[PDB]
Amino acid sequence: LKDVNHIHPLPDFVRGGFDYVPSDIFSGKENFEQTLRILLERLEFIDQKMVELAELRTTLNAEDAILDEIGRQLGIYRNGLNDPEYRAVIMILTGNNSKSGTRADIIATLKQLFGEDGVTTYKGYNYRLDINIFNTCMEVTDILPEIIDMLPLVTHLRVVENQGY
Amino acid sequence: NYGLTGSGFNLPPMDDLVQETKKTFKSAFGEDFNTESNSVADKLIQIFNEREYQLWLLMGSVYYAQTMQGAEGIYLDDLLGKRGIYRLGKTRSTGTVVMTIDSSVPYNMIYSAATYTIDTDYELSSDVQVAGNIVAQLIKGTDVGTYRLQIQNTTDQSVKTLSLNLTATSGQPLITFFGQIKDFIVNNTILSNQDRIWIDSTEGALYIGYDTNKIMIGLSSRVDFRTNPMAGTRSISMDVRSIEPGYISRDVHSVRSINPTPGGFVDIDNLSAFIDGSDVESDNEYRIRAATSISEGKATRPAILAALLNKVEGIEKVRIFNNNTDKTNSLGIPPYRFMVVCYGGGTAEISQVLYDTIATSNNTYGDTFYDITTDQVERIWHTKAAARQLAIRVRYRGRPLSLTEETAIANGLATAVNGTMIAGTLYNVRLVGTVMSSTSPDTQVYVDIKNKGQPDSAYVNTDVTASTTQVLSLELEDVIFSQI
Amino acid sequence: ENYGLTGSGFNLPPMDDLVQETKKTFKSAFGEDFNTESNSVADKLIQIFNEREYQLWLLMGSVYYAQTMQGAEGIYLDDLLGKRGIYRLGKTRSTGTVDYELSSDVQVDVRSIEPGYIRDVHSVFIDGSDVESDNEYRIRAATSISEGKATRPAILAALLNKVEGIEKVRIFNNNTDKTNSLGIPPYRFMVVCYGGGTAEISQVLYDTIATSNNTYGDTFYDITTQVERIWHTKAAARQLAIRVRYRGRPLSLTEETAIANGLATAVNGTMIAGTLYNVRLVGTVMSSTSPDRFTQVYVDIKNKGQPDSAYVNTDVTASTTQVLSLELEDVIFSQI
Amino acid sequence: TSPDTQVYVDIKNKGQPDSAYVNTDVTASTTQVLSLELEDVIFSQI
Amino acid sequence: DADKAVDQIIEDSKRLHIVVNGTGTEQAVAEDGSLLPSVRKALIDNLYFKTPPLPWRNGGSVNEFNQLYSFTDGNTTWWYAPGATVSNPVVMRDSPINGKFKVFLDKTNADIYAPLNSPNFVNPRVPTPAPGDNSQSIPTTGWVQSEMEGLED
Amino acid sequence: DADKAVDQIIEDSKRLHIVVNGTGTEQAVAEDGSLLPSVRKALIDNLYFKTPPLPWRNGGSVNEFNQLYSFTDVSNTTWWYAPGATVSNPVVMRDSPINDGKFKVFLDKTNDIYAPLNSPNFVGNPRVPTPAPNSQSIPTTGWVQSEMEGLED
Amino acid sequence: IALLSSDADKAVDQIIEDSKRLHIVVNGTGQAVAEDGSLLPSVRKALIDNLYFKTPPLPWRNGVNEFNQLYSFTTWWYAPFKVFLDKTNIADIYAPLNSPNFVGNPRVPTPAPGDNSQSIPTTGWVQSEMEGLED
Repeated sequence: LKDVNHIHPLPDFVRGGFDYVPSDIFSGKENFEQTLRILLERLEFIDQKMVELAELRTTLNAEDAILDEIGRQLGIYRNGLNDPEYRAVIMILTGNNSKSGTRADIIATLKQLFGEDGVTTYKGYNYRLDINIFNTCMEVTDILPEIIDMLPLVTHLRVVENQGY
Repeated sequence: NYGLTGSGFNLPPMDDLVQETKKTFKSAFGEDFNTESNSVADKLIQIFNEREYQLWLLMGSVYYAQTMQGAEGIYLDDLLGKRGIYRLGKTRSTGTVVMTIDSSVPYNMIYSAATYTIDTDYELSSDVQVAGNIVAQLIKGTDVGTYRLQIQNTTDQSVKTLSLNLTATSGQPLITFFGQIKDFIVNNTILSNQDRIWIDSTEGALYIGYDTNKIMIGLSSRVDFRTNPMAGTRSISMDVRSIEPGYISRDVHSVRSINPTPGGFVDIDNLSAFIDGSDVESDNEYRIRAATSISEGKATRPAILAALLNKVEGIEKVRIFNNNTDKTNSLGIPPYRFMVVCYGGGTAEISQVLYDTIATSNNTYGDTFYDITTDQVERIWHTKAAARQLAIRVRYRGRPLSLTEETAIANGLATAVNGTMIAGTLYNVRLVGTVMSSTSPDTQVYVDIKNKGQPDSAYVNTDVTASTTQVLSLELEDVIFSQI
Repeated sequence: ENYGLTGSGFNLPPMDDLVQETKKTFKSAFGEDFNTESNSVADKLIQIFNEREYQLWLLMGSVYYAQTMQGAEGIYLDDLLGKRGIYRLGKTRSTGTVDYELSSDVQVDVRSIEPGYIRDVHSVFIDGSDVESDNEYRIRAATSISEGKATRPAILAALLNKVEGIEKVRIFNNNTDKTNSLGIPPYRFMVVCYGGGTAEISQVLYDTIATSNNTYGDTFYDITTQVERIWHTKAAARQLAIRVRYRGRPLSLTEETAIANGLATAVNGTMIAGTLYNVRLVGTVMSSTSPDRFTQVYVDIKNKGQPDSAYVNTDVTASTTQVLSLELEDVIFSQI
Repeated sequence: TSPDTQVYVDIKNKGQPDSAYVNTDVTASTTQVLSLELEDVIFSQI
Repeated sequence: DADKAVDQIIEDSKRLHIVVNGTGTEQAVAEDGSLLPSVRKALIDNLYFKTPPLPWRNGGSVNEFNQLYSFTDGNTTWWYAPGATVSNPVVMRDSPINGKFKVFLDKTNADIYAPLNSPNFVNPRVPTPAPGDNSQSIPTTGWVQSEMEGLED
Repeated sequence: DADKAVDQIIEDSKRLHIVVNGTGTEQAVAEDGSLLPSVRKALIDNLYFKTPPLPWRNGGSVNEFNQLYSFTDVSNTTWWYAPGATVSNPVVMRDSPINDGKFKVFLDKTNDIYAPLNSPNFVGNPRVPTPAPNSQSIPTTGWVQSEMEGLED
Repeated sequence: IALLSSDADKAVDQIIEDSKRLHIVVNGTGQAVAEDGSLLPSVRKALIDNLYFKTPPLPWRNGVNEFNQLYSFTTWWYAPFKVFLDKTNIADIYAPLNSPNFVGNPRVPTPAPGDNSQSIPTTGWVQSEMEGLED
């Protein structure tokens, strides 16, 4: 019924405070109101930017100019990656820390990179595993090094990518 | 003082800000400036001041958003997202139910999955066939003629048949007929089943999958079994899930109805608490799950060993073998496939547990298989150990043991049922110790062991070892005593 | 719009500007003919409110800077790395061998009684370790921790946290049908470590590898739960020597220590069977001290004991079972 | 840049042919001063 | 593809914004070579005003694009300033004869445009004629120098 | 199936584009079949269509508020319009508007096409009588050459 | 892929308000507010506030209290005296700024010495200019 995240722009900030004019003594004088409005409306701008200072620092929306700072703390350097996929690698490596490389587990990680039906996985008798891609939205060669990391120590892997079925 | 300090972020009250700004105004226009109550400057400054209180509070809230404590909502995910843990969404309750069916319902009839609802919010998990899902049976009173009995072996896959005649409808002949049926069933499945079937001679009825108080507790696993004259009342086990995801819970004996009543229906009830569904995951249990992730082990030999023993309604014993060098090795195994041996774990329920295996580890060897949907569907393999019963003879010198005093000794040899697959060695010295332990203290004692059915010449003292896929077994009635 | 977080950084408006547009907009509501010059009553009022408002911008900038890695100091440093799930150490105690007390009962080891810094010489032990300072605290944060298993990062993470005395580790993989260039048998992988025990790492490895003993190495040690064995290797086996030549203003004596110790970190941090790049070594010297102190720089590398003629400037690597190491009594400074 | 094999720098006066690239340091004239424009930087992979 | 459709949308949006708002002394630029007038133009462009003339005042500031102000010296003329708004006011100076102010038209007013016969001007300009023209067209100051240049050499 | 939305967006953009840039007049067609007017069509209302006003009559009626009518007195010519004129309420015609306050006179805006006395910026080919071979008069191209023509020698 | 639309809305909404203002102005009743805060009257309102003269002219007497009542003499007159309806054209006496043909004695202010621009030179400026090269 209520949002748990209380960090939001204050609703109707301006009309508040004006509500504290005692008994409409000054209201309708058009000389005191403008003086008060001019000062209060400055806080509006500062109040608004208080959110982006917290909202924009999250990894989901962080821009490349500062996303590097988030990656730097985790040891994931930009190298030659671009912004749209640099976000992906950060997620992939971080998610690897609570993984076991099971068949059900592997499907889950690939799920975040190719939608619901964009990926499928065949399995083979002698350590063979196969990955199929149908709806890639980013160039895969630069993402490939991580795709190896979350697999068992002895996996034998093939990678094939195509658009659609 | 109240801003950023060496010990975190603080909060200023309103009055301190009011006094500070009033002092600033005083300095602006000398000590004579009025700033209390009646001043227009007072009404402007006080109104102006309260707003920055909100700004300070919001700023203080922002700072803690990036700390182990204070994170909430969306910001909480980023903090724990660094450690690869994500909230769980809407979930659907899962569980199993049983229902008794009239004697007349044919075996081959199959219930349509999409034409029934257990109760206001439960439906069949999938299609269900009566055959192969019998869990308990009750036979009583009204049943002369010729009867056929069928059963699928739980280790092999060969159907077995038995032929009998019910020359009498009561008395010792009926008792003997029931005993013959009991012997027929116990020779297959698992020995634990025999503990849960008996005959109430006082009423001349046979109970399958009940307790001494006449409560249906079910057999050790779903099976198939038939009688050409379809007598008594049969019970089956179904799998049930909720219609829409959310929060819902049911107790051990809650489910009580089905909206579209199928012909021949008798009753329906629960056996154990359902895995209740949940709403959107909250912060508290999110932190709790993040805290207890240490024990979450998978895809390792100790992990797979532990998981099986704690996720199956049975699985008394388990053992694994490895062959990973270019060849089939002595034991018949493909070059790069694991081997898993279990006891009393069923087929489908245990198969689902095997999804903890390391990805790309082929495993998949054994005598029995099953298919599981991931989406794609894949097949897994395993085997069930073939029990081998022993015959034990005890000889001693001393006072004659009295009837009902041999019960302690007989049950004392229950340790013989605790041998492990392959690596099971009796160590007859251990048996001598046990037989001399489960009794009052106090001359001579010996133990002889042989396979069932062999002549008396087969008795020996050397220890016995289980085969590759065999496991030791023993029955109470297969113990004898001799005085010397 | 040019104020606050902007992706390229954080921008803070100075005191003067905020007054400028405040007066401008304030003037817009009453026309040009409105006194706002110095010492005017209206101007005096404006200054008071803007100064109170200005602190808000300064506070925001401090909060952002306080939470960045570069600006982390004191307690604020603890919070930032605390977000990663690790915390600084405390008063640590010495360990000895048969003020002090026995660590456990003995029959046919040694633990210090005092809580911290500390009777520590041969034939009369780990000394010091009072408080774990920020510099090494930053270093200790370089590691990673996870609960995963059966994957390459998982193996590395577990070993560095459980195996006592472990200092470095690397893993080589041969996931193919035929033996690799390193002779690894097909469908097997090798683990090489430096330091640590032998019958303990095997225990740790067993709990974290998949249920398929694909290990291979020089030495083995059997374990049971059924019995199997685990393989591994040990490398050690190298110490280096360095000389540096430069032109300009001599570096006294203190700077050489600052230069010398700084180099030891970069060389030491190299991976097992890694490679050293002459360019990287030069870069460290340009960064371990203030720029604008040299016009030319060269570095020469040779193994200990080798003749002076053996100095070379080309990049150097190490074999599979070799680990690069550097120490003092090295780093010969000179002016060209 | 973020940390991390080989790097070289070549400098020449504007308009000269590519043969003018060198590594020796340059010195300003009596009344000349160095200058550089952002668009006058190129990169090559090796 | 679709990006170009979106580009069309956004350019159309900014054009429409300027056209609806405009500035009185402003006209928008269509995608083709033609230019689009603003509403503040079209209103005053054809003819429209607020009837009651208001007196001129040296200390006054105008903020309305469609009102007439009666200047006087009793030579009375009515003036307006299209580029006047509340957001961009204009100051009534000592006299309007000196920017954004324009005088209301009369068949007497005419009376500021150069008559065909012997008019006196106060920095007129004309296109530069081609060199060597001997006609009665009017030369420019540069044209004179451009031709005197050949003379010197 | 977002291709379906992208489709409709694609031609909605084109409809909007033609509406904004509908030359002087374009009639964009919506999916409902109704007809949307270009901006410049919507601007006819202010444009006050001064085609040659329909000659004044007695009898008949005026249907368009902004249309002008031509009338001549016994002596002058004037153009008249009845702002109250509307469909379903046409203004009945009359002998003369001078006592028909339904009607009101109209003037001409274009002075625009004439050079102001102050720093006009001429275009094309201005000409003046060749001044006397001087002082303050504007010289001609030939006048200058003729003046210099004797000097080269 | 086409999620650049995250910028399209800031224009789509804006054109919505612009269309709204268009509608109120064109189809209003005897106003509209721009982003600058200034007012735009609707046509059915603009038709009311504009200058209307009293249609019946009065005989002249050279006597004087209204700027909106006409007077007749012999031509129509009004007091802002200024005539209102004479019978002479304007295009016949006032030179168009494009391709004019002046007659008589046109004059301009003499430019500064040495100007090389598009301004107009004067006969007494060029004649002065000639002597410099003569020397």
